Amino acid sequence: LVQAVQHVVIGPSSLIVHFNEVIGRGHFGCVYHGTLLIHCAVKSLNSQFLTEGIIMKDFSHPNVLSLLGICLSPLVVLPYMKHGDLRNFIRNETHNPTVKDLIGFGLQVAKGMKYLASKKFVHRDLAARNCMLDEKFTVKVADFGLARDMYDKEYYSVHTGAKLPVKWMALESLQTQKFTTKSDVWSFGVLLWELMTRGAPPYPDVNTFDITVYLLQGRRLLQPEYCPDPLYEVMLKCWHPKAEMRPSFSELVSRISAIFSTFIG
Ligand SMILES: CCN(CC)CCCOC(=O)Nc1cccc(CN2N=C(c3ccc(OC)c(OC)c3)CSC2=O)c1
Repeated sequence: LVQAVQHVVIGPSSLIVHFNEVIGRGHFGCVYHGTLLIHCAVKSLNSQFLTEGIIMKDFSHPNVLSLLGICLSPLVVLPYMKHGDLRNFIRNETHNPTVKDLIGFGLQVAKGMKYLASKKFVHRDLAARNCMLDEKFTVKVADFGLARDMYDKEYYSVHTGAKLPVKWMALESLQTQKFTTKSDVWSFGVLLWELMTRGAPPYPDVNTFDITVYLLQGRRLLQPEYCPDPLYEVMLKCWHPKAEMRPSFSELVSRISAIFSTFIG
């Protein structure tokens, strides 16, 4: 059996978990502050989940959340992310990110997704709520592999039994329930829109499963007030009806780099 957990196991003598310090919550379990013998986040789980998520051990990229290990109700040990999720970060009105900052965040997400696409890995739930910020404000694509969960149940709906983030899903995934790198690209465009609105909910006048017909009618998210025309063009390409006509993440990194660079920090 693929218990490659073996290589990833943190012995019981190497992890102190602080169960009184809940720093997060998912459908599968809580996240606790821990001490790895460094600071860390420790996600509780409550076979197929582990085997399908354990690939993340091989991943290392600055804009992708890494795995520190598994301790054994097994515990997934992840890097501490001081500034929480990206969506809450930008909704905090005590801080005013610049437009350059916000595009910067999307550029970092694009870089993380470029890496994951180059490893032939499909995220399936890319969204601002699922990216995390560390102490240096580096954005990490998260909520995948052993970190995979629903961290905000408002935005997931059932339909097979799966809980689907319908307002981030590509048109073909809404029809077929199948995901691909190119459906991640669709989601990426929605995340960009989230960034430019500082975390407004998409399609707020559309009841969850009325989204499919809305998109079939030839309709899309409207251009945010602070979103520059070239970036809205990127968003619209990301939501092309034909998957293969959507840009690659490599093209997105390049084009968003250019747009980012035209702004004053
Ligand atoms: C008191 C809360 N934080 C300050 C703002 C403490 C900072 C330290 O906490 C961590 O390091 N957490 C940590 C690290 C690695 C992975 C994960 C799991 N996960 N968490 C997600 C998440 C986290 C907080 C949220 O909102 C509260 C939220 O909302 C929709 C979603 C989605 S993406 C992901 O993979 C969590």
